[PDB]
Amino acid sequence: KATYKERAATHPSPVAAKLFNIMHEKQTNLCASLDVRTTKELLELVEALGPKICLLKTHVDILTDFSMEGTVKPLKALSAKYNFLLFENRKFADIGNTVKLQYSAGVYRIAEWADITNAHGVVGPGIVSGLKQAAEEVTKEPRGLLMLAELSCKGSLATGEYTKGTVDIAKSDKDFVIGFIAQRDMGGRDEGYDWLIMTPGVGRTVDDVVSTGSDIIIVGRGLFAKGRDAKVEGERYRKAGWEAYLRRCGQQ
Amino acid sequence: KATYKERAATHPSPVAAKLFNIMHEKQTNLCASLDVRTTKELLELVEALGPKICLLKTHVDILTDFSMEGTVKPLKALSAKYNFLLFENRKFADIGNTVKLQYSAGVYRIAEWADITNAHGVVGPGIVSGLKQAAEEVTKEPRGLLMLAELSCKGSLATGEYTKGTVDIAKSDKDFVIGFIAQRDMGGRDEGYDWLIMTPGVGLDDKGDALGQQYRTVDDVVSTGSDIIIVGRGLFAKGRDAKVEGERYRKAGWEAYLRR
Ligand SMILES: O=c1cnn([C@@H]2O[C@H](COP(=O)(O)O)[C@@H](O)[C@H]2O)c(=O)[nH]1
Ligand SMILES: O=c1cnn([C@@H]2O[C@H](COP(=O)(O)O)[C@@H](O)[C@H]2O)c(=O)[nH]1
Repeated sequence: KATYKERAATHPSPVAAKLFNIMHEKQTNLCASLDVRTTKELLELVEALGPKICLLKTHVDILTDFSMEGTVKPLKALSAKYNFLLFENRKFADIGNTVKLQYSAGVYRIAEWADITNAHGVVGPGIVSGLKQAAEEVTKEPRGLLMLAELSCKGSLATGEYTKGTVDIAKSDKDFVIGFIAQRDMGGRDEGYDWLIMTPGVGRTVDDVVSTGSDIIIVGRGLFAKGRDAKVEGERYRKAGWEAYLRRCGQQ
Repeated sequence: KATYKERAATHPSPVAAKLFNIMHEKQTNLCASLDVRTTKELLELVEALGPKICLLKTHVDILTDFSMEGTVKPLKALSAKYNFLLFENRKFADIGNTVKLQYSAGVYRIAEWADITNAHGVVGPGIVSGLKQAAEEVTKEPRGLLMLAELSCKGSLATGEYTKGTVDIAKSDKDFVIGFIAQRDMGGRDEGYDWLIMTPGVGLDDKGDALGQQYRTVDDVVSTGSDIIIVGRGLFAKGRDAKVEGERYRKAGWEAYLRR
């Protein structure tokens, strides 16, 4: 693949280009996935990890005290201060006005602040066109979507065929669908697609996933649980992921 | 398949047994799927459709004025008065505490009032065990789950292999997973399973109605294996009389069932 810097200069999606630039500038391909109960704990961890991440994956549905004023406002401020994007967990899986409103409205109003979101492909391309239309009506700010091509939960049904079908759906909109949550490269280069591959469950080792084609490593509890120091772990994983990236052979 | 009455007598799920009995007693296998924007319109439609349905499928996420006091309270009252169950649309698709709270909390607190809910099987059996645990913690009332085995939306990935995988996940809990949202019979009888097959997208081939003719007919789906017909806008859109349409579809669905 091309370097993050190169991909930022050519990508059709403004959000993807913005993310690739952050990665190049901050020398990080680390995404911190934080699943905590309170806004206080969330903001604490984000403050500590901000300098070392390119992306923050939030889990607003498990927060007990989510609010636009108390959660989103300070989170957006941290995003701006430390320069990283916001990716909300909510795994959309519907179409039409139902999915548009689950994304744009409700108490969470995800589309108003989440730079990136993800969707299950099982419901068909309607989830892509629906979320795209909702994003456009909500804000002029760049928005992008990741398809959940390969899941890692036990007994998941994201088989080869399902993944192939998901990749095909992604090809319907290279402007809005910026990549996948997956465990391996999804190809596409020969066809003019440049997909971001974000891989969770990293601790498989960083070297393993980055070598197989992962562009971003999504690390969760390994960064803050069990009395760990998030600032220290943020640097550990950032260094590991960046060095693995530098060792990978780029397109010459 | 055996009759609805017979199936109710031997079903392991209290919710499915309750539903099958409602179907037999009211002579209906009709589920009204309402996707209106206001609670006022919803309550009006439910009142009109109550006597003719066995199940009401709500779409709370599109309501512009949802409230536990103004929406759920009256809905439960109608459910008790007219004897039908509540099925909320929310297509759950995650696991662990995330899916548990999406089902139990938030402003909607779905588990507190929805007799039946549905889940995508793609995430694995964890969605079944998680929703089940949440249901037990939230209320003493019995709860049931439907797996989204076959989707009708354009370009969906509910292929034969995906459907088989979803059916296998349902087999993991016969007490909680009562059936599927599907377009055909899912079998299981030889294995000791009695799944409710609920099928959306049904029409009556009305004269001059190209829109409704895009859908399979009631006779087609029921004679093929569907147990419940999920009818949408054909019940109330275009200035239609919901009570009249409710009876039309109930009649068609029941007659097709008896023919079966
Ligand atoms: O301590 C943990 C537990 N889970 N995960 C991983 O996170 C993903 C699930 O995250 P999600 O709830 O955001 O989908 C899976 O890949 C799982 O291995 C972690 O990173 N850390
Ligand atoms: O007027 C309509 C529009 N859609 N549907 C059908 O309803 C389902 C969508 O329902 P859901 O939003 O509750 O999933 C699909 O099968 C679709 O063909 C109807 O029954 N009538």
